[PDB]
Amino acid sequence: GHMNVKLKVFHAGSLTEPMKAFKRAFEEKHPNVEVQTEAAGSAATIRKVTELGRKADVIATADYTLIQKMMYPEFANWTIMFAKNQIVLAYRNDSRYADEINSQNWYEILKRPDVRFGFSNPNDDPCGYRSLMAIQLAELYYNDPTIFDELVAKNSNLRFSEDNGSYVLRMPSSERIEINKSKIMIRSMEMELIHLVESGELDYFFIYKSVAKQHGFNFVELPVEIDLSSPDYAELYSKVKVVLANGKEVTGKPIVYGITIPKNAENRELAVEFVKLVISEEGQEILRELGQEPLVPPRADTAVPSLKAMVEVS
Ligand code: MOO
Ligand SMILES: [Mg+2]
Repeated sequence: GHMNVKLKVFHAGSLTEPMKAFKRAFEEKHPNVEVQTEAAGSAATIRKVTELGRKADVIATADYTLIQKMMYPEFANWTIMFAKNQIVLAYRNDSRYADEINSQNWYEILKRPDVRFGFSNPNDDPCGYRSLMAIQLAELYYNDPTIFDELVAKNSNLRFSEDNGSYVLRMPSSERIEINKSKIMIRSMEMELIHLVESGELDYFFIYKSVAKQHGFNFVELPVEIDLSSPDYAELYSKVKVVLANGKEVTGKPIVYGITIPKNAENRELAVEFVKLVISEEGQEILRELGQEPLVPPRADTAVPSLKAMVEVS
């Protein structure tokens, strides 16, 4: 009824567990509000607003740059950066060769004929493009130009090209992506890969460390030089770029999650309160307790007057 406001929050799949907690905390403080959350790969999440005509009060992505590239200036005009993450290679203890995989031999294990691994669709999800970026960055770190070629290029129509030191991968439209089902499985968002690994269909999957911890997966920590986790290695991460099917270019960058309130949000006032919760000490703790490092202090890419005291604007 008129005493039941619905705050619509569309978010990155990897924010599914934190969002359950933000929803419960928010509703405890606003008993007449139902936070309606929906998970999807970040680019698909943004398209709900930018292409499907749906209205969301809050958009949260796993890569803040997608808000900038896909929503400015028609649907948003600021982004707050509030959390970080790290790419790892996760598995079950009964996954093929789980007893022998480690940080030094991970790519050789994935190269074994009977081993199947997964990553999400780069056109829809940052985890997916980040997975390909990490594998290509591995060629530089391990000084082995064939790692991406053997793992991905020979099992799909996805290929990195070199252009004066940097490498670029141009994505086919999603409908034209070709995958060798004998080695790889892909899904629209990384969270969808979880059940494939749990059922035994996949042995390993590239995923965020926070999600691996939340879902009880073991994992190999990849070198900081390739795992996109540290601001201090931004110069190395920038050596790889992926051009999504929608034409937007994403460059390897330290993983930083973004949140915004779309310009056409129906319940802006409540959305401001929700964003405040996410970047408050309470929200930082919710993230930390769920195995995801919050960005402290939160930052904004431009002035955000309604939240000036909560953010650092450079
Ligand atoms: O936007 Mo994801 O958390 O890389 O589904
Ligand atoms: Mg190569």
